[PDB]
Amino acid sequence: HMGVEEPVYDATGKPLFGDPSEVHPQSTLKLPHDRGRGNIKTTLKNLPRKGDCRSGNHLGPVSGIYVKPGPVFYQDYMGPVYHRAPLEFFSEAQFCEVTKRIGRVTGSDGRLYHIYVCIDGCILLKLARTLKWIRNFTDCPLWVTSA
Ligand SMILES: [Zn+2]
Repeated sequence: HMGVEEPVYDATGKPLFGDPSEVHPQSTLKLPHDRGRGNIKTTLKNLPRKGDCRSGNHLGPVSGIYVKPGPVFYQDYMGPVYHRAPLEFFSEAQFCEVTKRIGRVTGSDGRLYHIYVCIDGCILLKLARTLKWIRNFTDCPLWVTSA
């Protein structure tokens, strides 16, 4: 009843609605992977790195990088998440003075995008033209990376 195109997925990897789709082979998200011991927020500077799921960190368990508009970052998350960027809620972005690249995500079009955080707070995508995440419609984050 959200009436959206792109599904969100539970912590077992099952879509809450619609058909499942696979992640891009070169995305930083590697599935299958466990998640959901807690909802643990973090910051851009301290995003978890590859390998961190083994030991976790001082904030608690780590499953990977999650992001939603705000921007808000998590190192683990329990609720439904996007496995692909929901391009229905993105639009063309204008120039960004300073960016931080945080991963590589599959788009809802099946294509591979670099994902960034702009200094203005916007979440940006670039293929391999820039798009920005303008609508936090479902308030579900995008699972960017498996740690
Ligand atoms: Zn892992």
